[PDB]
Amino acid sequence: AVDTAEQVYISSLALLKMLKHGRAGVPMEVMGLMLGEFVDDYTVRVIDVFAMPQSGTG
Amino acid sequence: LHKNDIAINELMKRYCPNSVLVIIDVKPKDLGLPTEAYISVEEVHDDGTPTSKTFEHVTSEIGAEEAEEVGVEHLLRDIKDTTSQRITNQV
Amino acid sequence: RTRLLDSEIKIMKSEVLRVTHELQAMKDKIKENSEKIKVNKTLVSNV
Amino acid sequence: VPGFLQQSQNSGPGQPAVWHRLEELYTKKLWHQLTLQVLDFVQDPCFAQGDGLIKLYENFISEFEHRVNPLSLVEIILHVVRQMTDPNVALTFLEKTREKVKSSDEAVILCKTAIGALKLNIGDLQVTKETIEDVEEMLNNLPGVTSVHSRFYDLSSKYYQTIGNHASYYKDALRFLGCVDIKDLPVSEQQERAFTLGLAGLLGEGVFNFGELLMHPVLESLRNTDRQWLIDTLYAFNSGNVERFQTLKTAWGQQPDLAANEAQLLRKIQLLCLMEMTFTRPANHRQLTFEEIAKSAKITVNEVELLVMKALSVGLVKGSIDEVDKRVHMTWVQPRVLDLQQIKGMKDRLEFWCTDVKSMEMLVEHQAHDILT
Amino acid sequence: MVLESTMVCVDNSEYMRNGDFLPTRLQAQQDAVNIVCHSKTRSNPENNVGLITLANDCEVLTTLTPDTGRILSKLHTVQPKGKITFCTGIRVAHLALKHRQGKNHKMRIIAFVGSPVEDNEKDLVKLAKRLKKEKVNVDIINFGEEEVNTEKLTAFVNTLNGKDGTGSHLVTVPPGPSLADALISSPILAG
Repeated sequence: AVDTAEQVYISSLALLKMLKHGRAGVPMEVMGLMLGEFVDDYTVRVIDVFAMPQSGTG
Repeated sequence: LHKNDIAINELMKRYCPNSVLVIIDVKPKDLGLPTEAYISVEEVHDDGTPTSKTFEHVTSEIGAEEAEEVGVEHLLRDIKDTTSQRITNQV
Repeated sequence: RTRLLDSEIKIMKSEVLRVTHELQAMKDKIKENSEKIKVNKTLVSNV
Repeated sequence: VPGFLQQSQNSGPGQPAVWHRLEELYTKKLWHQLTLQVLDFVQDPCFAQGDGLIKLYENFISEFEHRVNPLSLVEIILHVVRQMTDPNVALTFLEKTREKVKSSDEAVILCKTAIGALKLNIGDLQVTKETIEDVEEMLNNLPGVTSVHSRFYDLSSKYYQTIGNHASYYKDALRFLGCVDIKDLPVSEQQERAFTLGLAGLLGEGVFNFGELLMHPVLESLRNTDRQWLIDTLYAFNSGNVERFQTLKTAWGQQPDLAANEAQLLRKIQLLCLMEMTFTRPANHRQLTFEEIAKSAKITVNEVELLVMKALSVGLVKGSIDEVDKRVHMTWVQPRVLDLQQIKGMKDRLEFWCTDVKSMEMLVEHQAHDILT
Repeated sequence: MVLESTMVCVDNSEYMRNGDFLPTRLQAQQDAVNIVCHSKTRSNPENNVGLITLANDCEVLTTLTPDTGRILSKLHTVQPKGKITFCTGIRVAHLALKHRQGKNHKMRIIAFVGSPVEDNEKDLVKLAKRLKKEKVNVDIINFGEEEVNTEKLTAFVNTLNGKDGTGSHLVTVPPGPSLADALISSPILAG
């Protein structure tokens, strides 16, 4: 029953990574895997984001 | 500084032909600009002893290559386009 | 024959250089040529 | 070959105090303390007979030892040259030992500086420029040896004595003064070198700030027992004109190579008197009259113009000299070398600047105080 | 097998260049690094044996890694000319062995010394009781030659450890006519 008024504790550095890679990637879309913590239920936290390999994906 | 900086930068000199070490600021309290860069230098003396490599002040400045302030600006929530002169003067 | 040791060192260096060429060529070519084929396979135009 | 030093073992009285040990060194087969035994046969006063015979065993070292740096082999040919007294076979022998004795270290520099050191029997200016230049072609990488830089001074100073740049002895003497900073030989020979250093930097002129590094200790500790007015005439070109007996005592005592360009020396008293007269007075009237120039610079009215156009060619002061009033105008100059009393008493300008531009900053801000806003 | 991160130093200083046993001592130090690295290649594939130098700096060239062949290529032209130091190898090995990933191994050191090395009596006694306080057992080796009545490494052996010690021992080496596998065979037993 995760039905709540939930939250995400982002990390601005990961925001920087996202803008860095999508800003000047291929004209297509990019996708990767998070690195944070399922800290709680009614919120969550994020800290880290790695860059992704360039394998033809979506 | 400490004593190793030179040896460290010269070890890594193989990687970058002009390798840099930067005295980085962990507490922004400066009057002006934070951390600056120091490239390999050959500046021994008029004496001209065996070449010291204490890396000189290789000037630089805060380059914002791209805006990307879609979030960065979205973080400031403090300032405007200061149409401020007095601030500059006192500083 | 003292130069034989240096020659063996240089030959091991040449072997490592051939293996590095093998990496940078074939391993990276997996990715590069695979993307080229994708463009070719997954989906005609004028100069 | 063990029998070689069995027959050449005894080399004097008390010399078997190292030769009864040498007859067990090569049985122990070692080469560190035998490299040091080459250096010790240099250290104990050998009259060049054990090395002049063991040179075939030095060839044998090149044959089957094949690990030790040829430092001691270059040493031993330049110490067999006392038995030899002929370098023309030693040159081909030394480049032979260059190309047949291997190491990972910098060997071309020690080889070509030893060729420069024994080049004095050649009749210079023919091969000096080529291989002496090759030495600094291979000096950029790492001068870690830096006794090769001392021998590089010595070939560069005989290369100064190949005539043509008469104050390159001053920069080359900086290479001597920092080849090894500790002067590693007694005071007398190098204080006569400081004597002739003052002379050979004095009379020739490629340098223009000649009164500069006189404060350096390794030369003034040599000067403290020199003749007691060479110090003072170097001070007459350090301070710069106002020691009349000294800027004339260069014309009184020191005669060789004097009268060719003591007119240029008294040109430099004027070049240095300009920076004197516009530094020692910080104050204005920087449209100075020609009067102090023509009085204390030993120059005339028709030659103050040349006195400052030659300084325009020099390029340390570029005055906009008045010629309706004949006034010698002061613009920007190259100031001094050291005023340690004014490095301490520059507070009347520095702290002056600091607290007064600070106070007037506070005053501008204090009159525009409550528009802080 | 016994759990340790046995650290090997290369004796690449000025006194490993003569021709007294073999015509080289690089064979002695180099085949000793060979036998210890193949022992930690066969012994357990989770160790970390790369290299450390004593000549004038502590240059960690490659990773303190399970494999060995890159380091065995670096032993070729090991460059034995420099300043030997018995104090810096153990200390940078202590911090490098506090930079370990697979927390499976303790701290062991072999320090190839071919010289009357430069280390104070206060320096050796402080290093040795810091390795008492920091739980390290070192297998102390002399290659090349050391000056007779050795003072530094033997007293490091003396005051090195306790409370399960049994690592600190030293073989002294003479500069005689012998061979290089008999100059690693005398320290292969008891480092």
